[PDB]
Amino acid sequence: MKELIYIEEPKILFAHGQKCTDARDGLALFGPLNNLYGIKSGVIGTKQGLKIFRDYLDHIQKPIYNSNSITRPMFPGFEAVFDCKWESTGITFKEVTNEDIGKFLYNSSTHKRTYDLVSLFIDKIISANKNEDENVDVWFVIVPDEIYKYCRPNSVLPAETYNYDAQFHDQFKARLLKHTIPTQIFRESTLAWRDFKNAFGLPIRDFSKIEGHLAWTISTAAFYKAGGKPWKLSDVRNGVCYLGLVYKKVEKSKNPRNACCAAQMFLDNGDGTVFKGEVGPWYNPKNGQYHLEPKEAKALLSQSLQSYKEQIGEYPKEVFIHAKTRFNHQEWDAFLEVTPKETNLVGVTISKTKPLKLYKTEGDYTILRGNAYVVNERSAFLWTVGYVPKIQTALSMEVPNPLFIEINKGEADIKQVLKDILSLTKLNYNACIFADGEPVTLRFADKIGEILTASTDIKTPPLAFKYYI
RNA sequence: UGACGGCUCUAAUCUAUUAGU
DNA sequence: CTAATAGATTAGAGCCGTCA
Ligand SMILES: [Mg+2]
Repeated sequence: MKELIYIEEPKILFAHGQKCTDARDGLALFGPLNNLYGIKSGVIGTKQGLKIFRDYLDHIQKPIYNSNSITRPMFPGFEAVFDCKWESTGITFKEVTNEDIGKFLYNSSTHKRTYDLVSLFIDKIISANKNEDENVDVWFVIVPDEIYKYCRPNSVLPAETYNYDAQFHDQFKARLLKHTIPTQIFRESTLAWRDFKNAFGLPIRDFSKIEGHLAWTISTAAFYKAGGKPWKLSDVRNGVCYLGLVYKKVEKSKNPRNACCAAQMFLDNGDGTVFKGEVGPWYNPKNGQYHLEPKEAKALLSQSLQSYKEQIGEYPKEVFIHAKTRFNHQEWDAFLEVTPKETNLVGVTISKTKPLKLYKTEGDYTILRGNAYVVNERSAFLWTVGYVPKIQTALSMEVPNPLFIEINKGEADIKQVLKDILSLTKLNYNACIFADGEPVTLRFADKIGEILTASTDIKTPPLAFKYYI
């Protein structure tokens, strides 16, 4: 017989200085942190896409209701929540004719057709940003569904074009990094989900009972990409810098090699949260070696410490390096010789590989979300997915898998590590959910690494997330 | 790519030992 | 260097479900 400890919910902060565990209820009752005046939208696409986008904007102005209110809270309309204006009147439209899309998607080569389509879509945006006077906050791209199915890694149709990955989204986001334009990509079937059907008279994707969830998610993404702040973490310890490292293989560049990208989070003076990336891949020619050479790791730590010191004035007292791999002595000894003496380096490995499952005896639901099984002083299991009493349901299906936390380097208290990891799961601005399954320091550093490796080398890429997600 | 979760098919790398070079 | 047996790790792709 073993013992399980339970970890309390972290709580997040909204307007008026109010707290709550659910983002939706906090946004509905108190509203966002900062105050935008309005969002001016630029749309690029066909006439069908423009009509669909205008219809969705008109649709999401009124209150929207879900089938089960307890599980998913209602959507009370955009302006009731966000206290700003985003209507179908600040739209500036740049038409893309259907002939171009038809004729470019004919070469039968994925690389050439993807490059041509991306260039066609981005040249108009570049021109409208350079040679025009109108102001656009977030650009909205509305791609037809018939090009989405063909621009994928493994896709077959039923000149510096080979240096890029054959995916529309990654290349599109990468090639606009040097102009710093926020963008949101939509599929025609995502907004006009009724009109696209199958052999039966039903939509392929049925949003009849989860329409409020889609409205919440789209509104939150559009409000974040316009330079807004919808919530923040209530309790973050001072003097603690959280880092996150992810390795992505740079496919098809003269050899099989792989890079590394990071993310960082801390609390700055003024009770603000600085959640921002750490960019510029650090490589190593070895194939399958998910590690860093000393020269490439000293630079990474120096960069992170310099950033924190520049924003704060003093070095961090504690630095936690979360990762999904295991460090070695060769690279960890590269650490600790650029780190000062008044700073604690803790390297924590997070994985979801070990197959443990817990079942309730004489019941029908799953285990709580706070439960943790402490194996040792350097090892534990934490359930980040499970039954949440507030929404009266679980965050997954079947029986969820635990997250295996293992203190790899340094010394730390495993309970505090679990508390910080659980608190790091409430900052998913790409989503409007109760909580996420893994820390976002490992997810946003993965999105940035996925975008950065689908283009040629670009000097000093932006750090802000709004240009990536 | 509006999110998230759960599965499946695949490919490397390392360590140990053996063997033709 | 090449070719097999294992254990213990890693990163990629692709498909399905979300309510009652
Ligand atoms: Mg997004």
